[PDB]
Amino acid sequence: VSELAGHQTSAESWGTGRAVARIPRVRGGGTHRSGQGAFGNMCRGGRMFAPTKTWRRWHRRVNTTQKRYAICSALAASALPALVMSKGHRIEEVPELPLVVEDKVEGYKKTKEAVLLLKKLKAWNDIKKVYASQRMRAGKGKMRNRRRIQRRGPCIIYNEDNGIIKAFRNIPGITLLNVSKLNILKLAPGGHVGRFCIWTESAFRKLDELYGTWRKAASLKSNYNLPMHKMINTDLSRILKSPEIQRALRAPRKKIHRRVLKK
Amino acid sequence: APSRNGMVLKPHFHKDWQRRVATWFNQPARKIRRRKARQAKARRIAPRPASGPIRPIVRCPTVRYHTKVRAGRGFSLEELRVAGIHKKVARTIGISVDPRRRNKSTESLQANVQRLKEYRSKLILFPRKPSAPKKGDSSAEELKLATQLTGPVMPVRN
Amino acid sequence: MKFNPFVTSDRSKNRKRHFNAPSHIRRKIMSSPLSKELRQKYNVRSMPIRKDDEVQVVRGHYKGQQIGKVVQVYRKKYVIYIERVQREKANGTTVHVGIHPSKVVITRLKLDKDRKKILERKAKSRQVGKEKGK
RNA sequence: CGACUCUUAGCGGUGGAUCACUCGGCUCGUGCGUCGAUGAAGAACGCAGCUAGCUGCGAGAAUUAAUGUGAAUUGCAGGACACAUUGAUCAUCGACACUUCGAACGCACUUGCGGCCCCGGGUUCCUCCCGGGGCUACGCCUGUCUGAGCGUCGCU
RNA sequence: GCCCCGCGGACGCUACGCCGCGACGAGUAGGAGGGCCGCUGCGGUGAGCCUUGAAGCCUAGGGCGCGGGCCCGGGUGGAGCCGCCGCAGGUGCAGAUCUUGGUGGUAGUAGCAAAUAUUCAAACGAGAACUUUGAAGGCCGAAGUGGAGAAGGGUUCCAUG
RNA sequence: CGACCUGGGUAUAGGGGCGAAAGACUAAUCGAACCAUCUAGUAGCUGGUUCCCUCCGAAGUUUCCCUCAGGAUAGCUGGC
RNA sequence: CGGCGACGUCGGCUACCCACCCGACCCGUCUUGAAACACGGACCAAGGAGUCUAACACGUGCGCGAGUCGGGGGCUCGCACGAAAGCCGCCGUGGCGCAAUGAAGGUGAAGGCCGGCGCGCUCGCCGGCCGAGGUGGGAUCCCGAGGCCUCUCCAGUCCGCCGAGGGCGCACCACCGGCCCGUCUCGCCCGCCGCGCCGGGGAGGUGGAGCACGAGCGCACGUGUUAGGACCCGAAAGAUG
RNA sequence: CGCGACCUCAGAUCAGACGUGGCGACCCGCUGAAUUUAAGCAUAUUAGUCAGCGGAGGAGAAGAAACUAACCAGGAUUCCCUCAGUAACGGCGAGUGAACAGGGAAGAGCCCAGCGCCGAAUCCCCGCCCCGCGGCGGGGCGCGGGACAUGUGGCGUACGGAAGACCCGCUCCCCGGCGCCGCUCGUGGGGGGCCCAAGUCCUUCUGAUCGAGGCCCAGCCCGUGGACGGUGUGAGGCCGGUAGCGGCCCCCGGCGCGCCGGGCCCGGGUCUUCCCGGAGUCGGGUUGCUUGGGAAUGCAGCCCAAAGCGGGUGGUAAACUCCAUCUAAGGCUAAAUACCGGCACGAGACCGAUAGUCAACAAGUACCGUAAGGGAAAGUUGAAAAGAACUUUGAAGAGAGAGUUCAAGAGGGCGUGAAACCGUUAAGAGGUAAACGGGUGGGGUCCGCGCAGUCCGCCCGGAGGAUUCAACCCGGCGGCGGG
Ligand SMILES: [Mg+2]
Ligand SMILES: [Mg+2]
Ligand SMILES: [Mg+2]
Ligand SMILES: [Mg+2]
Ligand SMILES: [Mg+2]
Ligand SMILES: [Mg+2]
Ligand SMILES: [Mg+2]
Ligand SMILES: [Mg+2]
Ligand SMILES: [Mg+2]
Ligand SMILES: [Mg+2]
Ligand SMILES: [Mg+2]
Ligand SMILES: [Mg+2]
Ligand SMILES: [Mg+2]
Ligand SMILES: [Mg+2]
Ligand SMILES: [Mg+2]
Ligand SMILES: [Mg+2]
Ligand SMILES: [Mg+2]
Ligand SMILES: [Mg+2]
Ligand SMILES: [Mg+2]
Ligand SMILES: [Mg+2]
Ligand SMILES: [Mg+2]
Ligand SMILES: [Mg+2]
Ligand SMILES: [Mg+2]
Ligand SMILES: [Mg+2]
Ligand SMILES: [Mg+2]
Ligand SMILES: [Mg+2]
Ligand SMILES: [Mg+2]
Ligand SMILES: [Mg+2]
Ligand SMILES: [Mg+2]
Ligand SMILES: [Mg+2]
Ligand SMILES: [Mg+2]
Ligand SMILES: [Mg+2]
Ligand SMILES: [Mg+2]
Ligand SMILES: [Mg+2]
Ligand SMILES: [Mg+2]
Ligand SMILES: [Mg+2]
Ligand SMILES: [Mg+2]
Ligand SMILES: [Mg+2]
Ligand SMILES: [Mg+2]
Ligand SMILES: [Mg+2]
Ligand SMILES: [Mg+2]
Ligand SMILES: [Mg+2]
Ligand SMILES: [Mg+2]
Ligand SMILES: [Mg+2]
Ligand SMILES: [Mg+2]
Ligand SMILES: [Mg+2]
Ligand SMILES: [Mg+2]
Ligand SMILES: [Mg+2]
Ligand SMILES: [Mg+2]
Ligand SMILES: [Mg+2]
Ligand SMILES: [Mg+2]
Ligand SMILES: [Mg+2]
Ligand SMILES: [Mg+2]
Ligand SMILES: [Mg+2]
Ligand SMILES: [Mg+2]
Ligand SMILES: [Mg+2]
Ligand SMILES: [Mg+2]
Ligand SMILES: [Mg+2]
Ligand SMILES: [Mg+2]
Ligand SMILES: [Mg+2]
Ligand SMILES: [Mg+2]
Ligand SMILES: [Mg+2]
Ligand SMILES: [Mg+2]
Ligand SMILES: [Mg+2]
Repeated sequence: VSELAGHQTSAESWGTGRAVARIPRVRGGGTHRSGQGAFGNMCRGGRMFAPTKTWRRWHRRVNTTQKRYAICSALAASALPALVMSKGHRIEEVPELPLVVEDKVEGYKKTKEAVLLLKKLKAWNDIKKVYASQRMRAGKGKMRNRRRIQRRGPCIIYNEDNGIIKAFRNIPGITLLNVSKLNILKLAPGGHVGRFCIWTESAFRKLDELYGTWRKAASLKSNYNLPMHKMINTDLSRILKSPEIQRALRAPRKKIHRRVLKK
Repeated sequence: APSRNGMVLKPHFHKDWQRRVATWFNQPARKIRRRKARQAKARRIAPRPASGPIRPIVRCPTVRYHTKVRAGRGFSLEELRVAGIHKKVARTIGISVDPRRRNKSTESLQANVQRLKEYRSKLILFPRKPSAPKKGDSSAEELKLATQLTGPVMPVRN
Repeated sequence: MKFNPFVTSDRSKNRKRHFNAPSHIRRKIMSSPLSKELRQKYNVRSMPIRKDDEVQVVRGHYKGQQIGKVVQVYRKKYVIYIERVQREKANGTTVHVGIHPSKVVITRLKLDKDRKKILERKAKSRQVGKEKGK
């Protein structure tokens, strides 16, 4: 709020012999404002309690290793099929969910051939879901320039732009990403992992040099290697029905012993 | 009042600080502004090397940092003399004289003269009248090797 | 998506400029689409309305095929009055009902030197755009 | 059975909460970064066919010219406007114009009182009156003219 | 003799879930936990809802929840709104001789009591205790309730409606 | 008929004026005017301090303090 | 097992009104004590009070780890989002941590065993290995005498369970030794380019926020203190014009 | 007993110019409190801050060492990170508190006086005509005036400089327009104007539709345009716009060479001979303010008052002696940095009419005060005025009909229309003021479309129909297994 809001008044606190509360009252005598309470957070026309400042520490810094961690996690979750489905992305006729294409599509120029490519690649049901998801916001965002809201669609992760952004950029929901500069705010839109992604062959080959395998480090990040697992086999059912654990267990107690009635 | 156990602190907040609070919301805007100023300056001096003159090698002046070396303000008049060039044509060429630096060591003197001679061998000099090359260079190098150098002219390493 | 940083997308700014726009800008606002035969004879999709051109209504209560001549362009109220687009108030007299130029369609142009010139400019610009996007 | 009082419900008042809206703010960012004796900021008083405020303007007064634009403005009226023997409106604005105060400038703040030089009328050069026009503030700089000094000197 | 005339055999285990057993339950100041309690906005998600009627408001209607609260029906209204996962607050009122706005009882009450005084008739007019005209009775009683000015006011002056 | 009353014009301005002196008067304000700002001045003092369940649950005592309507400290409490 | 069920009755404790019995003083507040002859409150709507920044502290979560952190700067199409994001590494400067102690000149954290020899003098000479000492507790783990069986016996084949005792002992606690710096007391050696008013060392006590095979750094959240208007409202005053 | 010359002054409505005042967000020079904190309070703190006064600019100030340092040294100013809440100051209490080095942003250096040489080489003003005008100069001419030796210009400034020889190199500058470039870089360089894709297709909803279905071939159409706003609701395709090294037309700019127009003329190394600096200032004493600056950090007043192998600094006062470092007392200077004023824009996890600016509106307005100054309240008919003709009662306000509209249960302070409070209707009740908690009972309003009351798995019997059940054969696909 403005730093002068509620304070350009010259009000005085009117003593205590008069039978009114000791709030500062507007000094004067010719208008409605005269003798009304001022300066207070409870007064009409005063200043708010603890007026908000601009030096509010709006920004937050995150460790680079954790941002890279979040990127790798969102990429893995994009690879997993149940998690992309669970974001609700309508992937049922897509073959081979890590979806990689040629570089003629990086050389594309028109929205017609981009839409045709998505129809041939069976992402058009996700685009149609975005179209069906378009509607108005609820509340003050409409007055504050956010009228229309809609779902998120797939990402296209390219290596070179030879017109691919402009070939896209008009289909709603489609986010272009440029694999070298990867954004967690667009790979995990709500803080939830699992967004549908379509890769180019050049970007999909560059990934293994951008983040490295485990046998070698990354060649474009200098000091970065992938984080290690705390659990190499995350299959509880397999580990518990494995015969070694079963041999080491004891017998289960499946007889429920309810309370007896004391005769 | 002190609660139980803690530091004795002395916050310097007794002096009406929140009129002279300075915020940094214009930091990305001024980074953009400096970037485009550098771009404009480079394409203004398009063949000249985009960052300034060559700087000398300079020993940092304290027992904490006197093992390291860094770029200095400018070359001195003695080592310009041993390099054999005049202290005005040096600044027209791009050498950054600094007259107030002395030399108390022939080793640093010879290092900077060798650096200066290396730059002078590396320098491509355009003629004044392009139809009339008086003493500048040959049109062969003038055509093929007229490229702008980005970053500092030959950098200072330890 | 808009990309030009000097043109705004602020709803309040756009509404304010639309509502207190001056009169020639108001004319440019109150442009209207041409019929298909007119577009074919020319090559122009829309046109700023004029005092004495025939027109027909495609939306609202007075929708129909009656080719009425425009009789008034009330740019102050962003509306037009046509010949037979009328209603009879309580007195028995008749008043013109004003409707929107984006809700009419022009069927015959009041043609003169300036309107031939601006139809030529619009058609020429669409032709240069087509030959560029050949 | 009334009346009166109390409660609840329907309807109707009083009142303007709530919700929805927003040509307004606030905050951040960007580019420019320009007032005045050639009269500024501010003030006053006027100006529209009907007009008090707000807005615009200055006795050319809700504006002239010019240039773009191209048929309206509009609450009512009016008569214009061939759109080529030249154009309504709006925008731009580079031409012209710009009352009285105000640093405010003849003196003074009363619409008080002057002075000098020209022009026209009464004259029928001779200046008396009337009207008009141009000057008439302070400080300061360079140059000019007119001077002052038992200031320092030269020729008698 | 590796089952079988048969080919078959309830529910469960959001593991942050489900089930069992035992003991216990006061509470200011204060502390802590949970909240599928509530408010406003943001990122996501509901191929969510809505002019075949959204928000808001009213309700002798039907219910749920220990509760905070919530859902449904009916009416009114006439354009937007909510559920879930996260995020962020100018986020929950009975008090402050609180602030602003509104409305009561008091109450058709106190009051409309300083300076002697009015009355009859007519006119105009829809309408007369109060206007105008006439008649009467009175008062100010020239240090005036008279006739003119200065300050101050600014059109109050005068006709008509 | 007088140290008389009174209009207008002038002069004196806030720790200042002016006072036949009462701390009177100085624009309904005077034992220090009014107006704005410093300023949301400070307050160990008064008042208020807004949703629900669940669990635990006090102290008014020790020592020091220009301390006795306050704090620090130790106890008593809760949480991890 | 019985009875009764459409234009009259059945159910609806929850909801409206009323009746009766029992119980029941008006809330908020300060207070040892409030229904108080204590103060505030006629009524209703809306607004209305622990916030934000900085700095510490501890707890918790996350990443990396003897390191950690780009926060300032720079490099990347033309800047919807994007004022975001990504990257730098001869951008790690720097901060904090990795070493303490002393007022300061300054100094500055490993022992035991085995052999020989002086004088194996409370101790040097060399050599050899081992590697932060010892005691008492100590979660966990290891060995384990002996047991427990099968239609049944004779000679062993396999693993399973209980197990007295024993062993290595995490973290941590208690103690005892040791090592570093300051400072005392006592005493004798050694070194040299400078033989000095030089330098170094030993034993025994004491002062230290020390060491004794690191735990920190960054980010986030909570709670508590503090300085800021600082939970909200409130002086009598003081100052400048 | 004059006439000149100079000096020092004066006057002028003399010829031509210049200053004043405003704004003040940032900047510079002064002046400069007290609230507050110290749990009192006086030094300290607040604070060199508010208030006050002066002066500017698009920035300003500062700035090319009388510097840092003590190193193997760095090298103008400004700003950022760090140094660092540290050295230090401080009733050593509360509190206060920098610098250097290092890493970056930016980067640029220069000019006098003096000392000296050159016949004052210099500068201003006025006429003549020539070449120009459009922020007004070029040169020529004048036996034209003045400034100026009480010192103008050229060389030249601490990094040294000047003059003679000797050698070497002949090497090439600035300003004004013509013409067309470069077509003038983020692609136009800037300003202005005018334009540029695709549904109002078919059927339906509605008061109106921008709603809802459909539109052969993968399909309504465009998409480098699916931002936004308007339009009787929610619109990529109705309109304006949006995207695009998209188009066209005017005006202005920095720009390369062929000229012409004018000036402008020698640089570097070797030796020799010379020349070299800012005074009531530094510094000292004292006093006051200031600083972290502590036996003086800075500034100022008064007194004393320099030197020339000197002077200053070398964070403890002083003497002696080494060394380091700079050269004061003259001047200019971009960039990086600041910006709550202004002009013009863009955005927002912000507020939504008691909020947000005091001000969404005829708001610094109405109104108050002698004045300084104080200072509000106040948004919403409807899609469109279609804003209710006409009849009738009343003097009228006000009604009753009629009419518009989707709606007047929208009628010019008119969206929604809460609560307090009131009127009326209905129902119930009423001498311990009302109201309340438990427990029943009675009445009433609504609900159960309450009112013959289940459902469904197995098999038994009856009467119907109809494929076909099992089993094989063929084809396909899954699951499991394969040395
Ligand atoms: Mg406010
Ligand atoms: Mg809402
Ligand atoms: Mg009502
Ligand atoms: Mg004109
Ligand atoms: Mg007078
Ligand atoms: Mg004389
Ligand atoms: Mg309890
Ligand atoms: Mg409803
Ligand atoms: Mg609040
Ligand atoms: Mg309340
Ligand atoms: Mg309360
Ligand atoms: Mg009465
Ligand atoms: Mg009475
Ligand atoms: Mg009488
Ligand atoms: Mg009189
Ligand atoms: Mg006073
Ligand atoms: Mg007395
Ligand atoms: Mg008085
Ligand atoms: Mg008194
Ligand atoms: Mg109390
Ligand atoms: Mg008390
Ligand atoms: Mg008591
Ligand atoms: Mg009580
Ligand atoms: Mg009592
Ligand atoms: Mg009390
Ligand atoms: Mg009371
Ligand atoms: Mg009250
Ligand atoms: Mg409230
Ligand atoms: Mg970044
Ligand atoms: Mg480090
Ligand atoms: Mg380092
Ligand atoms: Mg042990
Ligand atoms: Mg020990
Ligand atoms: Mg604490
Ligand atoms: Mg307060
Ligand atoms: Mg606080
Ligand atoms: Mg106060
Ligand atoms: Mg005082
Ligand atoms: Mg003159
Ligand atoms: Mg105090
Ligand atoms: Mg106190
Ligand atoms: Mg005191
Ligand atoms: Mg000031
Ligand atoms: Mg000025
Ligand atoms: Mg300057
Ligand atoms: Mg300067
Ligand atoms: Mg530190
Ligand atoms: Mg200070
Ligand atoms: Mg740089
Ligand atoms: Mg000279
Ligand atoms: Mg110098
Ligand atoms: Mg279009
Ligand atoms: Mg719309
Ligand atoms: Mg649209
Ligand atoms: Mg465009
Ligand atoms: Mg010393
Ligand atoms: Mg409202
Ligand atoms: Mg307001
Ligand atoms: Mg207000
Ligand atoms: Mg205002
Ligand atoms: Mg309605
Ligand atoms: Mg309505
Ligand atoms: Mg209404
Ligand atoms: Mg009622």
